[PDB]
Amino acid sequence: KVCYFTANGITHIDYKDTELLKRFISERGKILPRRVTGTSAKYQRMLTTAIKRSRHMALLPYV
Amino acid sequence: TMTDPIADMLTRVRNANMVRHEKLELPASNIKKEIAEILKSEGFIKNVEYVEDDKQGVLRLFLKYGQNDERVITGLKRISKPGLRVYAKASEMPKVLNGLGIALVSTSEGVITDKEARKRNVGGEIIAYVW
Amino acid sequence: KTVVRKNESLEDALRRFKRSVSKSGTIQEVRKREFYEKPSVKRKKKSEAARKR
RNA sequence: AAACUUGAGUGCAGAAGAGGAAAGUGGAAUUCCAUGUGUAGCGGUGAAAUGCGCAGAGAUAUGGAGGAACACCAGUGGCGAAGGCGACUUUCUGGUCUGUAACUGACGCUGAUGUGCGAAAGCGUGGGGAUCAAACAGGAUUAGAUACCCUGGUAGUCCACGCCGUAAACGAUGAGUGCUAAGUGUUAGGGGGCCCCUUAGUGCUGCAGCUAACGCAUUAAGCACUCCGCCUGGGGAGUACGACCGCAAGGUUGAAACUCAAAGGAAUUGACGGGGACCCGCACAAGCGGUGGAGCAUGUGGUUUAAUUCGAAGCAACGCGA
RNA sequence: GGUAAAAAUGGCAA
Ligand SMILES: [Mg+2]
Ligand SMILES: [Mg+2]
Ligand SMILES: [Mg+2]
Ligand SMILES: [Mg+2]
Ligand SMILES: [Mg+2]
Ligand SMILES: [Mg+2]
Repeated sequence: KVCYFTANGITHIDYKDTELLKRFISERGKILPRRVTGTSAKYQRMLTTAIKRSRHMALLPYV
Repeated sequence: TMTDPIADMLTRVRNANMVRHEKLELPASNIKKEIAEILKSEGFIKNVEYVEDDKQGVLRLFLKYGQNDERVITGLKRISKPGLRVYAKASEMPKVLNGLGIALVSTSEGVITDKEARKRNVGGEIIAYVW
Repeated sequence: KTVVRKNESLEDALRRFKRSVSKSGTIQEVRKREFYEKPSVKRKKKSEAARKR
């Protein structure tokens, strides 16, 4: 697949940007693997810290 | 780090010769140029070119391969080493492959072959054997 | 949560339920943590299973 | 003695990271405790039982307490000298890579003795204790079962500060440097037109060369030079003694008498397996009729005898030579 | 996911 962040020229992921993050999480709230999404290695790391930060602030669910 | 530039030169020649490369390039030094000149003079190598580089210079050696791709240089060996220096007297000068090969000797009369050393009756450090 | 659709069989709903459970992978997780596997063993299983994948 | 910039550093501009230390903040789950609903089991195994429950268990709902570990992400992915390091946040702090070419100008490499770090178990002092779990106790299995399996369960597992100093601490591969076909994936960059080139890692495949063979192969076990550590048949023995270190456990160093002609590595052909695949055969299954029990015939063993002639001995001797 | 449980021993030569 294609990396969204590379394609759309997004270099920073905000944990506060819930709408973006919801696309990269499953229906159970599980973080999606980068194979399925097509996210790059560098951005899988960025996104994932953001999801964990968002879950801390109850913007996104743990489950 | 690099400890024996001469030994490196001979290994580069050995490695390129094994794979039958036409030419090889190495960092230059006065001793390495002299060794190269003897090899051309003795017919082991075709040609030696020197290129100024603003560092230490570059030597380009062209290797000789006989008909049927037979290699003119069969082997090279470093004799005197940084770990153990080897010297010989003119009387004791070694013959390599019973005169079929050569020994490169550093003498007060310059870097020369074993034959010249016996002729001039001057001994010195045995740099390498080439056969 | 699978919810039975209007004019849909409970058995048909059961098919949907089974598939959702499979995607969740809750069954997969349960089996892994039945017995303790030493740290080195866990790492090996992760690698070779990925090698299969 | 005087130069030089290629090695090695420094500056400058970028890059990624579970590198380390200390605070703080989460969510899932386990255990326990408290109540509500509710009922005759639950739990466990090959099968059981011990156990738990009927003094209301288990289950279900809600609340509280506490400890430990951080699903997904997650990848021959990343980082670190090694041991190791995986929730998130902040503070302090180490290293590495790319580009550039300001600067310094061989300032380097290795490294005995030293000196530090060093999984796990263990030890000391204090704290903590959810889970798991040596010892230990039941239950079971068994010829026995000081085990495997089951129900429990203490140290320990956790934290702090000291000690210990060892692991198949492994890539069973010391460090440095250069050189030697390719193909393909991936991590962090750089450059030029998705493609090409390039730097440093990390995998797979594969020449030359190497190797006893297996294999290794620019991440060499190839070709070379420097320095260090280490080996010289097996056992006795990593034992004894001495020394040093340790609270202890032990660690480090480390023989000999005596004894043997072998120990070993790799590969090959077989055989075998409570290994696998695929196939058969009255092998089993599905059936029918028997033998083993009775009387008798006959062979054999044994015993007996003057002699009980000799031969056959699991299947493949025993109504067999006859 | 499984899994049936138990399942000991056998002189050195040639
Ligand atoms: Mg410990
Ligand atoms: Mg137990
Ligand atoms: Mg050791
Ligand atoms: Mg590479
Ligand atoms: Mg009868
Ligand atoms: Mg036997």
